[PDB]
Amino acid sequence: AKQSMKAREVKRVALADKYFAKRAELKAIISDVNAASDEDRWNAVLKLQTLPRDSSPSRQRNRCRQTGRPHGFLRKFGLSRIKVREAAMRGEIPGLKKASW
Amino acid sequence: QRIRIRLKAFDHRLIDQATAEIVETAKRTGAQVRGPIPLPTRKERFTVLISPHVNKDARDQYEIRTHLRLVDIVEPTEKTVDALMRLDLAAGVDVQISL
Amino acid sequence: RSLKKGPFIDLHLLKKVEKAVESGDKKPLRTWSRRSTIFPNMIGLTIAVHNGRQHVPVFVTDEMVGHKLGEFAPTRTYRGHA
Amino acid sequence: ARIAGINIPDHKHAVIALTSIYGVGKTRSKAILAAAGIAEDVKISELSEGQIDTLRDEVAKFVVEGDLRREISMSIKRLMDLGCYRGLRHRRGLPVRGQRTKTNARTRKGPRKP
Amino acid sequence: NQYYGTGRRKSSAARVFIKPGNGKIVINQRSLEQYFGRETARMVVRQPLELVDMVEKLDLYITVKGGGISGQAGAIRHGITRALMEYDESLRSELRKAGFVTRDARQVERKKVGLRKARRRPQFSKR
Amino acid sequence: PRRRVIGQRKILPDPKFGSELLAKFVNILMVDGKKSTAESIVYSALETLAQRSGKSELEAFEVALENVRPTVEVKSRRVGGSTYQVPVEVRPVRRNALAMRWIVEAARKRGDKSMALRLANELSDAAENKGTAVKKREDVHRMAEANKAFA
RNA sequence: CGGUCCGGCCGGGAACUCAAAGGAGACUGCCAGUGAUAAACUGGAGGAAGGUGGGGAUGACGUCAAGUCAUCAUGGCCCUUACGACCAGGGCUACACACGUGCUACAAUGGCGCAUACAAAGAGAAGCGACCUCGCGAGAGCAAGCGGACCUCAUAAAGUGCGUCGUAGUCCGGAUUGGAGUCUGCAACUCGACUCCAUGAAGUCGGAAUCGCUAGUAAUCGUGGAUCAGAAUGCCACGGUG
Ligand SMILES: [K+]
Ligand SMILES: [K+]
Ligand SMILES: [K+]
Ligand SMILES: [K+]
Ligand SMILES: [K+]
Ligand SMILES: [K+]
Ligand SMILES: [K+]
Ligand SMILES: [K+]
Ligand SMILES: [Mg+2]
Ligand SMILES: [Mg+2]
Ligand SMILES: [Mg+2]
Ligand SMILES: [Mg+2]
Ligand SMILES: [Mg+2]
Ligand SMILES: [Mg+2]
Ligand SMILES: [Mg+2]
Ligand SMILES: [Mg+2]
Ligand SMILES: [Mg+2]
Ligand SMILES: [Mg+2]
Ligand SMILES: [Mg+2]
Ligand SMILES: [Mg+2]
Ligand SMILES: [Mg+2]
Ligand SMILES: [Mg+2]
Ligand SMILES: [Mg+2]
Repeated sequence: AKQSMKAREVKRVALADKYFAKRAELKAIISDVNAASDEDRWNAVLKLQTLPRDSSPSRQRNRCRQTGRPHGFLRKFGLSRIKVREAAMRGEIPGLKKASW
Repeated sequence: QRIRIRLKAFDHRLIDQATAEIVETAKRTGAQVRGPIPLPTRKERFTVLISPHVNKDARDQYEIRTHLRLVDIVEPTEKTVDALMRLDLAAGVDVQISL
Repeated sequence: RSLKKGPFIDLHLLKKVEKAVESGDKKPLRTWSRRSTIFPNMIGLTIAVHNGRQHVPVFVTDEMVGHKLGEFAPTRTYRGHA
Repeated sequence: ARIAGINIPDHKHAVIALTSIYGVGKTRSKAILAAAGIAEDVKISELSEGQIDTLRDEVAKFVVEGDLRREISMSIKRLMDLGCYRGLRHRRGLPVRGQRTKTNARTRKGPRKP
Repeated sequence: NQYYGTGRRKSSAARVFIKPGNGKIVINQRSLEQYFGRETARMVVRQPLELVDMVEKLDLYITVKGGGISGQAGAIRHGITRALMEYDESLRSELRKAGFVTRDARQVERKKVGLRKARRRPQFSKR
Repeated sequence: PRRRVIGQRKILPDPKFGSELLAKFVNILMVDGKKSTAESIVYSALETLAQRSGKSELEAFEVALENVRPTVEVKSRRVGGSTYQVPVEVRPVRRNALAMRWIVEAARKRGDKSMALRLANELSDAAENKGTAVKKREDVHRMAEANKAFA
């Protein structure tokens, strides 16, 4: 199980849309040569570090939604390979039948 | 003007009858109906491991086919638009209208 | 390597080093930040950088400016096989 | 024929023969012959001497032959005495750029001794 | 009138129109020698009009799509065959014996799971 | 091939001449499915034989082909743990195949510049009954008439 | 067919390719011969296809106390100021060696330079990102279009034509290392991918032995996708030559 891993993951998700995709302006914009070429850009580069170590979209492991498995993820369904198979055979994923071409 | 209707579905019989329901209800208000045209179907494939552990060559291959139909209406009287916006089809069809 | 658009150094290390060059050299400055560029500002001070279990002290000469701190604290122990 | 590059390249096309000069590859050789106004399907034969030292001090504009070797080796000595990570790998004989060392480091470690 | 034929090979598709009484072979608004640089493709396209003989007795306007050189050449052959069969209706019997009428149905085989190719198997070793 | 006996597969003639034999030759010379390369090489070598040392341009090939074609072969047959080398007659098509293969493999292991002129020398000396394709034939024979008692 | 700026680009056409729904077609159905008046075998015709047309999915009763308590679920056992929980740094990338599976080579059926042909199948909104300008280049700036048979990824490579190299450890090979950079990312020391300049190991076809493949197959040449901020010689797919 390791429920605590799921807790870590959901905390990272929430805190990450908490800060970023809202305050990306500290790097996406102020780094521009047209924004600064001097102490302003340096002050922004150092300000980007006091935001928590989380809150980056680059720290989500993107686990399964039912069992929380790290590996074998499928972005289309949000499930691991095991769960998409066990649910596809039961007939719950629409339109997903066995392919043979 | 022209009004354009795009129909997407996961099976072809439901979307076939949905396109019917559209194109005769368009002729019911006496309108010219261009189509219906089958656009190419988009089939997305997936390949999964089927053991819980350590069995790399044992796999399953699934696919989802999306069927696409297009219909254009080129002589809309006012009783054609409402006459198309009142129509009841089962849940498998997604319609997108374009003015 | 990194972009020329700004070298990297942490905030806590930056403040610790400025206050240590104002206040005269001191204890081996204990740090964990192996990722920070060595600046001209601390030639002469002794920084004890973490290597996983210990803090290896390094005395910064002028040749070290531009390198990272972690380059001067090896993380793995190994001395022959047999 | 001798150049400022002290070596003596042999009688083949000039763009290839000037690469026997240590520190000059193919791009440098093309730049050399383009600044000298010399085509590069010309041999070291069939060439003037009032065309050879225009090459000689056209190539004198680069860091070349033994003076390059010194520049390289002291850049290695620097690391080897700095005590850095690249220095530890240079001073010992293991790959420096982060390659696998469990297997397949035979170019850096030489033929295998059991 | 136009006499028309459709021909297909591995992944190519060729449509062929033949007109009476002139010598133009034109494919994709190009000569035969401009299009097919390989004389084997040039030979394959002239095959059906060698038993069914001509000097310059019909001109043919061809277009092709898909595939490579051999696929397009074979598609054009098959299309010429079908077109001239619509033209005469009784050149069929000797074209059957030449093998020009059968649509070559060899398609490239799919790659299969666990295999490096359609049939090439990974190197096995006992231990 | 336990049960399913096989027929044959079609082969095109050659654009330039209209031969099946030489079309077999370029399939045996082709490597990696590069047919254009092999056609180029074989035309380049064969004209190089014809007007440098030679006849009407198809005859000059068959005269070198006949003098390397073997007439008898060795095939081995097991006892209970012994295998006799029994000499056997070679069938026509296998004769042409063996000749073409030996010519190609002798031409492959020479020391000259092109492949066309390597092929050229080998075919020229096969016309003169020397080289190493012809001696391949000579010693397959030698071994066949050494085991002449096991017919 | 008309017109044209010579591009299906406009009028226009619904023929053709194609798209995707429906339908037809192959059944030893037909004709000979053999066969136990058999079931079936050889051959022929017609036909796009002939004898299971090609490929796939489909894996009987059971075997190996085979594998997985680390996907999940679960009987019993064990921990409960720690075998639970949070954080920073490190490690999973170590290196005397041995083995398995791959990629690149040892060259002329080739290497390099210039010119020029012919694909299929896919993906895309915190996404794909054109045109133009700057940079030798990786890329940067500006910014259109696209939830897509429309826009982008994206100018396929082997191939063909011309020139050169002329059998060399080479104009083969591109490992290793030095310097200078780009981009993603809080952050590229340990430990990322890519670019430029320079460096140019081994390697000249591989012992005993051993593997795959019966036709669009083997061999070879490129393309795409999932995972994914970035990071394939792996995996899963696609066509070309053959
Ligand atoms: K050089
Ligand atoms: K390593
Ligand atoms: K349990
Ligand atoms: K680590
Ligand atoms: K590999
Ligand atoms: K290997
Ligand atoms: K070289
Ligand atoms: K990625
Ligand atoms: Mg990630
Ligand atoms: Mg690595
Ligand atoms: Mg293939
Ligand atoms: Mg495998
Ligand atoms: Mg029609
Ligand atoms: Mg069955
Ligand atoms: Mg067990
Ligand atoms: Mg076990
Ligand atoms: Mg366990
Ligand atoms: Mg940690
Ligand atoms: Mg590991
Ligand atoms: Mg050699
Ligand atoms: Mg078989
Ligand atoms: Mg290759
Ligand atoms: Mg690929």
